[PDB]
Amino acid sequence: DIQMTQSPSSLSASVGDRVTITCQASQDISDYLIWYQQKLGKAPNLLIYDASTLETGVPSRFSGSGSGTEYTFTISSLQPEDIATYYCQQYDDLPYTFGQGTKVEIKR
Repeated sequence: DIQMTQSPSSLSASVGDRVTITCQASQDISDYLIWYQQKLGKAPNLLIYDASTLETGVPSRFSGSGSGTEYTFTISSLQPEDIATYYCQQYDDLPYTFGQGTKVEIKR
């Protein structure tokens, strides 16, 4: 019932470039937003929870800001091993819903 709108659907940048992705929730989700990275053929991995808190082992080039309804995810410097599909998910209320995902690629 909480709808997540994520943007863009895909983007191609260069290694080193900054990447910004956003999620807007149809309602105040009190910081309960999580960002995952899903590489090809693998399950999603948790990078950030509570909207801004990185998980252990996660590079610092990854970060997440936002509050209430608008949330953003930044990759300060794109690395080739960052190619994947990123998704936001609110866990404020069931059913936990995902944004449509943003596929990120390295232009060449």
